[PDB]
Amino acid sequence: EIAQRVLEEWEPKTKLGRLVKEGQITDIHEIFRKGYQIKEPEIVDVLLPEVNLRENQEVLDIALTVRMTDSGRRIRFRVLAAVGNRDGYVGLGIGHGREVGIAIRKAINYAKMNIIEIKRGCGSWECRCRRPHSIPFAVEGKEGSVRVKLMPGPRGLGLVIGDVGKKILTLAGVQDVWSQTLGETRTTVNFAKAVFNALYNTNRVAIKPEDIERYGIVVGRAM
RNA sequence: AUUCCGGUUGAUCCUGCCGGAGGCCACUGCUAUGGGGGUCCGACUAAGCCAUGCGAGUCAUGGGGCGCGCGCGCGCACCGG
Ligand SMILES: [Zn+2]
Repeated sequence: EIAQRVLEEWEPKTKLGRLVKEGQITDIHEIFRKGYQIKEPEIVDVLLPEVNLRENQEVLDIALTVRMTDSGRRIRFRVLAAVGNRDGYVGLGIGHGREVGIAIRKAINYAKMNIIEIKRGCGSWECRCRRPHSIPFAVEGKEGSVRVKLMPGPRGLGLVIGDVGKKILTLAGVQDVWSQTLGETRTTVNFAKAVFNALYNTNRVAIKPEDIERYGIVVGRAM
């Protein structure tokens, strides 16, 4: 379809982009757990073509900030945006501009560059299935004054959390969760970053080879 | 649904309080077709005052006796329980 449409008019600037364009890197999971740097959004546009669909591109927050000069007030726009494959890959970005379209575009680019993969499972006392509809164990996240704690829930319990957390977890591929919070949750940037870090910290919990089949743990895409 | 949103600045992050948004009880405005079930209706102020009528009686196989009809049968009150 549009693979030859996105790959033909792109000239790589970095070495990872060249590796991807030649064809030696072929799956999304081969770019993560090395010390690789990602400085091109076309890498992710090639390896995850689904992040380009407009239904996977939630725009979260738009703010208008002012800088004083003796002439007048200089206005700037700040846009916090979210991107994600709905099967375990998420990204969060912030973009500034002298107008709104420039800021939105820069936010989506920086969201594509900040892509992470997460782990999923069941882990609940009340469901005990082995299907990756939630997170497999409770996790913590912090940002500024905001603290977030996520806990696994049973099937059909849909996303008991604020709306920013709702959208981020929906772009993550998670469907059931309980939550607790502390701090200035009315500041959208800090709440969003704390939930992002909570989702990241699923990779920081040590597990034994017997837990992967008890909780149905899946790393990245499922099936 | 183990949930958040608005408000102190030229703009920002915090603390902290006020408000919204849910449910139950009492008074109340506008409006109102029909059935069923139920442990609903002068409790909050004055456990303030009350006109009238009803809310506790029964036994004639405990006793004597009066009346009405043919010793018997019906009825009334009295003593007694
Ligand atoms: Zn489950």
